[PDB]
Amino acid sequence: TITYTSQVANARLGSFSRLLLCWRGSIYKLLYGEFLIFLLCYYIIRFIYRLALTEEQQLMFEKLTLYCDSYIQLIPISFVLGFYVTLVVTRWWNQYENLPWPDRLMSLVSGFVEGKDEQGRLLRRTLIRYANLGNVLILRSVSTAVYKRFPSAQHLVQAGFMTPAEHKQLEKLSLPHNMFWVPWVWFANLSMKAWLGGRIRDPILLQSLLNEMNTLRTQCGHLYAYDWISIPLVYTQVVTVAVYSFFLTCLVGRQFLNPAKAYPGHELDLVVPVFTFLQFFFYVGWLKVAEQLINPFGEDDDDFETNWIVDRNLQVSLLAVDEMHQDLPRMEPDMYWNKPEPQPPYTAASAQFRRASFMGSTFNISLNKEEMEFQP
Amino acid sequence: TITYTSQVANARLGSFSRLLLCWRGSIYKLLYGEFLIFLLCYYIIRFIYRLALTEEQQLMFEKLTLYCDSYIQLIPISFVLGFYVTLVVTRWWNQYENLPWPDRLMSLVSGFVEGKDEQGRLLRRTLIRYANLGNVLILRSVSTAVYKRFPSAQHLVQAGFMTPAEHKQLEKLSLPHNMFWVPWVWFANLSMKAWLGGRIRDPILLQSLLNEMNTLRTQCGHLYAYDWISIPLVYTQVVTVAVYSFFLTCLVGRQFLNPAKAYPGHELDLVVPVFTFLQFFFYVGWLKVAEQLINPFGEDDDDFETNWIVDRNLQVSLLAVDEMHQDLPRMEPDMYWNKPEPQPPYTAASAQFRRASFMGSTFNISLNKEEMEFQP
Amino acid sequence: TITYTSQVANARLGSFSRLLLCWRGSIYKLLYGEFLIFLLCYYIIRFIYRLALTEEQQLMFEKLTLYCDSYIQLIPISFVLGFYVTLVVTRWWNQYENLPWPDRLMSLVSGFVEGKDEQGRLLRRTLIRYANLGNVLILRSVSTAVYKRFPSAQHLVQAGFMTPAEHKQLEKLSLPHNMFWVPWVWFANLSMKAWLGGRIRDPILLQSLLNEMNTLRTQCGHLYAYDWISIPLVYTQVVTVAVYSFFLTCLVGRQFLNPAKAYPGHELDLVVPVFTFLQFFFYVGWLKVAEQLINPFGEDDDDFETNWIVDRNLQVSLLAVDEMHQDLPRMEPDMYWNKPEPQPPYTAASAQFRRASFMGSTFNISLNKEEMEFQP
Amino acid sequence: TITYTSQVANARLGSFSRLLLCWRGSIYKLLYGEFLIFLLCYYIIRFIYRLALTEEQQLMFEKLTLYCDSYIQLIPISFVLGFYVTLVVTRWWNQYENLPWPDRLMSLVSGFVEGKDEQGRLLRRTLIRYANLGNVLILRSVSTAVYKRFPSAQHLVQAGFMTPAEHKQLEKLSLPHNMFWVPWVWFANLSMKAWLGGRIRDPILLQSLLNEMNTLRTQCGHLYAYDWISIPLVYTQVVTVAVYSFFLTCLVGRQFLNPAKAYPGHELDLVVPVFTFLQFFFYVGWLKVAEQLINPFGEDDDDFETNWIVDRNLQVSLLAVDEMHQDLPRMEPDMYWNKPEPQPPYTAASAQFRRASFMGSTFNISLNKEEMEFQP
Amino acid sequence: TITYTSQVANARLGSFSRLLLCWRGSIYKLLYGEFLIFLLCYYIIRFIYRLALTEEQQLMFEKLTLYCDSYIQLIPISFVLGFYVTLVVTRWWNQYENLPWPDRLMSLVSGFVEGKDEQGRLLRRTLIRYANLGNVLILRSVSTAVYKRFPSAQHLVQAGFMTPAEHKQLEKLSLPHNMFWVPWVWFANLSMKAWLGGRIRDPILLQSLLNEMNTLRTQCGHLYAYDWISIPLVYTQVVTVAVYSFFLTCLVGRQFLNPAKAYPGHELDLVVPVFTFLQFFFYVGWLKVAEQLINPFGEDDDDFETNWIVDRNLQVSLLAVDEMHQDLPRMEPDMYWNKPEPQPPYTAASAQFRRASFMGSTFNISLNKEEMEFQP
Ligand SMILES: [Ca+2]
Ligand SMILES: [Ca+2]
Ligand SMILES: [Ca+2]
Ligand SMILES: [Ca+2]
Ligand SMILES: [Ca+2]
Ligand SMILES: [Cl-]
Repeated sequence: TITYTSQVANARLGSFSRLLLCWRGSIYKLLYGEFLIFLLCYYIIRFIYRLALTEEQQLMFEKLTLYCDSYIQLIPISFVLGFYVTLVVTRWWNQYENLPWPDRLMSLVSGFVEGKDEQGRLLRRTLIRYANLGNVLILRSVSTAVYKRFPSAQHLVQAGFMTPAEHKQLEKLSLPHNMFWVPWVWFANLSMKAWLGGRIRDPILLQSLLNEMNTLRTQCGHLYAYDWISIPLVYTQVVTVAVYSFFLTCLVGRQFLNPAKAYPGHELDLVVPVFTFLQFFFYVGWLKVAEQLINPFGEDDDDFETNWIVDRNLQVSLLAVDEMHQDLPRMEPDMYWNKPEPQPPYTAASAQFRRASFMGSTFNISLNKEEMEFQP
Repeated sequence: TITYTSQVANARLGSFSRLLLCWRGSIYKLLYGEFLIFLLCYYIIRFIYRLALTEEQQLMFEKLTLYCDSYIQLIPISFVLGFYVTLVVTRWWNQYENLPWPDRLMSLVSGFVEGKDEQGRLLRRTLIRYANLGNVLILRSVSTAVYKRFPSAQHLVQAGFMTPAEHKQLEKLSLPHNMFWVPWVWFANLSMKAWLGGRIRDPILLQSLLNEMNTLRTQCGHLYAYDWISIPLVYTQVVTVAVYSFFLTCLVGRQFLNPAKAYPGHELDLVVPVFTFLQFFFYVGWLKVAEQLINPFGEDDDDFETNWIVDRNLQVSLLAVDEMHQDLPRMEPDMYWNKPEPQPPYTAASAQFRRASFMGSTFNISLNKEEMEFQP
Repeated sequence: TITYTSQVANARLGSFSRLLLCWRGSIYKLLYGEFLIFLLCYYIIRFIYRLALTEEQQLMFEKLTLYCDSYIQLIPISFVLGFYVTLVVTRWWNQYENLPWPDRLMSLVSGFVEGKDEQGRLLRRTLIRYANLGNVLILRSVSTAVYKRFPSAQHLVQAGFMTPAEHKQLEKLSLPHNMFWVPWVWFANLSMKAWLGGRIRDPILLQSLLNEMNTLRTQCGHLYAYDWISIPLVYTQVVTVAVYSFFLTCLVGRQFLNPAKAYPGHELDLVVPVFTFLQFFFYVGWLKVAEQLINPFGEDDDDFETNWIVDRNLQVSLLAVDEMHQDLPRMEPDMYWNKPEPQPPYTAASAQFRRASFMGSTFNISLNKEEMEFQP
Repeated sequence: TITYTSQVANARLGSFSRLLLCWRGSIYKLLYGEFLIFLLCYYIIRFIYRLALTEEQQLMFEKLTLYCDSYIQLIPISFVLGFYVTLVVTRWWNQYENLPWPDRLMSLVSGFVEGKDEQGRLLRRTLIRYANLGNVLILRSVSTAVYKRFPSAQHLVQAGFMTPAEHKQLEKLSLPHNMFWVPWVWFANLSMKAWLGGRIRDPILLQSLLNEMNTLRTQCGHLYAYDWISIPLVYTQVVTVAVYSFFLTCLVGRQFLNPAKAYPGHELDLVVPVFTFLQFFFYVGWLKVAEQLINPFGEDDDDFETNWIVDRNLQVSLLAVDEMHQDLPRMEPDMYWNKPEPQPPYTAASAQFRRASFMGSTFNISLNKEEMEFQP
Repeated sequence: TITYTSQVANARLGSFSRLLLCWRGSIYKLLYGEFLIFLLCYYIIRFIYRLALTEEQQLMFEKLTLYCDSYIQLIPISFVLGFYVTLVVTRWWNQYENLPWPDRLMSLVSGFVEGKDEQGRLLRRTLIRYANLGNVLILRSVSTAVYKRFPSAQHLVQAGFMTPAEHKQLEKLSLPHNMFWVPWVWFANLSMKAWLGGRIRDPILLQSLLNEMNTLRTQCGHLYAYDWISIPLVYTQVVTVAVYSFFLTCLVGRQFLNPAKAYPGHELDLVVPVFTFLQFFFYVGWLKVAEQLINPFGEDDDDFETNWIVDRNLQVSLLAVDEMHQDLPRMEPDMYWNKPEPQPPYTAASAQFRRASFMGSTFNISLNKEEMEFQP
């Protein structure tokens, strides 16, 4: 993930211009190799046409170049790229929205599962660990970085996400499909045991716990679905064919013909086809947006930081359910204890942001005394 | 389903280029027959024009060819294809999202329905079997592969999805519509019996069970709706007419006229209309995306693997509710039992993915001492 | 509703081509009258130009024809049609999604409302009948077919949807607005009475019943809203003006001028403007998609089968709550009672659909022994 | 709101054509003034060019006219209008979806709050009145028609929406922001009092009441947000600039030059630029769609009928909670009491809508005896 | 936020025209600097071409100018701008929808947490303060204005949002990530303590409180996600490159060549390229829409008023939970106590908005006596 949110907080002069001076996650980094290949092919064709071809061969090549330049169209490519990239971006954000966060679940586990003794600690930690284990089980299934961190279940054991007993239990239950769903059954059964054992005081709290857990399960299932059901290969091939056919045609139709022939539009022979290179940057970068985002769990610069998410979730959830259980700051009257209309101060840098309340769009409507009188 | 997610994890050089070397689920496989027909017709027209037609007939055909090539437009076809294919893809993903998964339901059934005896096993298995039976009842209604697996209800009995008693009960209830809804009524009544019989301890657990079951019912109803309410036939015919009229026009307007006439744009007579073939690939593949996805429960390469889903759901749900009921791994203190800030290790291949936390876009804003002072 | 889902299960050769041989719900049926009018006007103009007009008049008409043919543009029409038809289709599917189904409600009513005696039967049947009565009350408000079936409330009484006592009660409550909401208040009060009377055992079951009922109410309210708040008339008039202005212009700009004048592009005088007719089919059918779908509760071929839905809902709901109440198939051990890994068989026609499980996109990643070692 | 749903029930001959004969909410009513201004300016320019300008001045004006007519483009205007109007229409429907309806809430209040005495009546009426008061408080904040009906809180008191005691309480709580949220706090506290006082029998019923109330609060907050957060002014100005620049250019580039000069495309001097007027109608009406819908709570013909909604909600909710409380029609066996397969009759006008059930797209698949045999 | 809702209530003559006379949040304010730079560069190029260049150099520059003007295309730029700006606007509204409001939570806290003594006041105030503290913690993480108001946690203490004890507790829990989640764990634990202490009477009320709190947590997490996961930098760079390449090309291709050469389209040498400036305004303002909205928590005119939201939320929530707890207006019979059909009056200015109820689109259908007869 490349974050530039702070750089575009305000619409300043050349706001998006400055973003052109970035390398990581940039268009240049993504398409420099393709551009080099295209440039080499273009100039190889130029040299062949200029030197190797004879007079009649050169005339044939010139006729071909005019014919090609006539057959270059940018409407269909723009249409297909726009629609396909819109789909890819929508799926990319949907895949982010299905990354599980244990925050709701950990708050419920910390509040509801009672006991400051070693049994209560163990129970809360085990429940939140089951949540985290399901999450990383799915993430290592779908993310190459997480997989490289945990290439086997024994790596999960060594990293503390799973205990040896849990690993043995998983081995016992082995089915010929992904076992990422098992920690949810474990969580449900352990929560039921906690309720029956008196650690959870009321069944409605148990229902809340299991509802949050099931929300996490639905998110992980959506992650699995996105990993499994790719965008149809035919659509991807169609957009790829459109782009690459356009630029294969450009390789010939954008050659600088010999000026002496004085063909229409070829009067001046510049060596560098600047507009064709700009079109390459535009269209191939538009395609590279999809190429990077189509699988957001790879290792691109703009792909999600799954390993950081795993680490943060583990730390935060364990802290929330273990150290923060029934550990509250002292409850004392606040600064506005007897202030009916609290007005927190503003700093010098923020005083300009003090605003009057918006009362509605009808507030300033003006009516006469006659207009405002109720009729019978 | 053709999965190429691992191949597009990163935006590598020619990432989408390599996908052009795939056959299953490919554009080539989908439109090779249509392309062969188009090619044969094009060259039949070419031979007729070149040999059969007389001088005046050839001049008439040339005038017709110019007139046709003038009347070929790619804006409306791109518009209609983009919108129609977007609709088809949206419905395709919506239909995936309505495939029922018993995972939430099976976790609840495993946790809440109590008893390790043969009655508890039977009750849990029967409930989850009712869920699975409703699912396959709808799937065999909407999926041709599942139907070919279970062409009759007796096949469901032979496959273990339904018992003979359940088959007799279904026959007793026969109405002149699809009976996929019956297992939900059965599930509700059996859950109520379990609660009244003491197997379910609290009515809120019963409400959770029935909420998950009703979610599954809503998904199955959406599957039925998508199977029943097709995209309006008029829209499909409109897009088909657009595409096929375009290429019928191309059959004449893209013929290579005799060079001796030296018509504008026909100076060089290549035999193969390469750009017209590229346009065929592009547009007809764009249409074939919709043709494949319009009914995602057929037998195309990219259609959903419904039979695998049925098998996996049966296995996983039965295991979850029967063997995993109150069968938990030993609960022991974890590796970070007294570690306030757990830091799971990284491998050599994944050390590069260790990241500092993103603290927010306002973290690095700089303010002077005067700026940060509160004003009265 | 015209269902062709089975015909497009697979992307076969000419899959959408075969759909051009359909009449019901087809483009031909929808626009043949408009096409006949357009054809008659076109040829009337042709005959007037060819016979009535004098030499100078013919020259003026030819200049007008060139001027018109120059002023024909297909970009704005495609834009507006695409956006407007997308909106219409979105609203069409939203209106389908708000058709109420009593399946969740009937399952809850069958399970929760207890008693096999005549009072329990009457209570369950009355509750589900209130649901069905609200549904048909709204449907006859919004659907012309349902209205033609039930043109008055006395027709509802004669058809069994409402009792004479309910009709009298509705008459007593008459307000100067649609009374489709009354059965929901009746349902709520009757459910409360059932709970207070001991027929519903716990208030959480009552909350479930009323939640499902309120979901149905929200759907019916959305149906009312779609019936009431039409797509803004100005937008519809704008799209209509675009289409009809385009083809009014075509009536003159697409006339076949006299060849002897040898105008550019008019060298050959074919009598039938085939491309203009194809454009008519395309654009007017695109508009007819919206014309058919703008009100999906009319009597078009592709409009919803509301009467069938009403009948099916009544039959299914009454059967579910009355005959299926606490009437379960015998609960016996299933075929996989002691089979840890059930494998339901495949038929000969379906053996090809047996698939190996997809384990995730990271499954086949390869790492060396050094790469997989945890670092300190 | 202009409702034409009944007029477009079926896709009849010239279905959208007849809608061109409507005045209220029409394109003509919306843009006749702008069209008159444009027409006057166009013909003023025509007269100036024809009479005032000298020969050299006329030649300069002709060169300018050709230059302008060359610089008129309809692609960007169509793009921006389509996207902007799509956004406006989406927000318009979202704003409708956030209009609060007390139907779910009034059903719950009627059912759950017990007591046929004057205290129960007062409690139910007060709760539903708090709901209605919150609704109109927000509506008069955002709707000009409702504001004109209730230009002050004393008008709310005189109209019966608020009591003098409630007005005094609101005055006591006055904060420098919109107070539309207060009735929700009142409702919550009154419901809690009713539960503690025994009028609400179980806390789960209280939770249902407050959930429905909070749904209404969320809708009212969304109404406030839409009133407050306008579509960014820059976007609106951009689309306005596009449209008006297009037609300012047309004012000169669409002038009829003197035929004697025989400029290309100006051979015939018709006085009325019919196509330019059609383009004006199309594009300016497309913009007027957004102009009307951008604030749907104004007083346009197609703006929402907020006053009717307020009146209907008050009447219906008071009737539902007061007169309909525990007032049910007599519960008697229905017409299909012992009819396992009820078949409500059809009228002569509706017999054509009797349909056979759709059994699924796989129903008619045919398989041989060999194909249907299970394999081991 | 620039609100112009009241100005566009009705579609009046020149409704959007008047919005062109606005400065704050306007296109002019956003792009005047870029326009000045573009104008200066354009006229520098003009002067160089007119004075510095020699005859042959001027001819070369003229050929270059024709070549450039030929290579200027507005289809791809419009496509990419439309799609990208649509994405930006969608994310902008989504980010507004995730701004937390404590209204549902404060109503629940006021109702459910009992006790008019100093302990009950303290408990309610502390809970709602935890909600507000979580909100501002996230807002100061994502909003530059809020950060400038609270550049440190000690500023939060000085402003009354946090107590010194809470600050010490936060310091104790410090992890190397954003700690905005801590107040939710605090809230959950304090609510559990209140329930165990008898201040919350039933666990279902506790479940309601925690559900509302968790909704707020989900909103704050979405705010964090939008702050962290920027729109992919490659997409932004692509759109920026498209726009700036277009106008860099215009800098040369839109120069006014010397009339004496009488080049096609350059007959008249006006000094000001008015259409190019209009295109600049259009396209660069379209881009500036995204530039302003890409981060809606900056300090642009149209960015959200986060500081006002924070202040209003604090004031309203404290008032709701402290002063409004069990403080209700006197409950007395309303004005329509015995009025079965209440009709609140209309004013003279609003009498025109009195409407008859819409009874449904099928109300006015006419049928004969034969048509309405049920058939057997
Ligand atoms: Ca990636
Ligand atoms: Ca398919
Ligand atoms: Ca219809
Ligand atoms: Ca309006
Ligand atoms: Ca901003
Ligand atoms: Cl609940």
